[PDB]
Amino acid sequence: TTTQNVVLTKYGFDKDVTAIDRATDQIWTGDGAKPLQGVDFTIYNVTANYWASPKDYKGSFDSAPVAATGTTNDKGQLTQALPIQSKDASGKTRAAVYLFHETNPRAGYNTSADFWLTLPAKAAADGNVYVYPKNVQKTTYERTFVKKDAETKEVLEGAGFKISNSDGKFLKLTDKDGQSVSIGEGFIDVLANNYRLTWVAESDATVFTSDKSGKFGLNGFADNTTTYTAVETNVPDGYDAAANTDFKADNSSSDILDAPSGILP
Repeated sequence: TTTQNVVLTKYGFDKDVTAIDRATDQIWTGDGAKPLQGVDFTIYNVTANYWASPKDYKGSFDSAPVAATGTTNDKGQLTQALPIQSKDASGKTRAAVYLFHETNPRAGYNTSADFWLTLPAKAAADGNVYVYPKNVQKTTYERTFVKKDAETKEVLEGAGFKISNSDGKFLKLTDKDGQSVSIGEGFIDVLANNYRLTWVAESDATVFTSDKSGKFGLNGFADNTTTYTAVETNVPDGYDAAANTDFKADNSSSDILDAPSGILP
């Protein structure tokens, strides 16, 4: 009838740093790493799969009941009480086995490998069981643009843009769950906000808007080889639209000029 608290902590390290494994009885603060928030896990009860044939068990959670779901908090943690005993396929009580399956990694990180364990596990001094799945940071790319008045060369606020790809689809940012978000002016930190880049019809696209510094753009691009196009869709009054701007997510910044509209006598 008793349970054990499993505490899962998700730490991100620098791209060239591979953290050493920590046992379940070690409370580890992650020295040198950032706790990763918003990472989704499903915990499967694989007791029946495992006990069907222990020596053959290799992490299948096919037909396994969901024991729990969770999402890491600001400390990169989720905690779940799990029954230490559970039934096998025939209804016989066994030591429980649980499989942790990451379903939604944080933007900018690779997904971690499935892992499983039998309960009761060796617990720390506080009675909790600590697990630390490894999340390898991936390289992502960004792009910055600066809107300027072509005549004065001064930065220009409030020009709205959409971004399209070679398929003629347009960029829409969503939250980690695919839901719409309200995107403001300036450079959008997809990585810090755990957003997602999606490609949709033009009318559903996200509008990026130059801020007080003329800046807009975003990070979180998957590569630096794909060509996109920035298309000015909201031109400040008194200006002519810029020509479309082809670009790659190459971490650069570049200017986009708006020519003042001419007025003839």
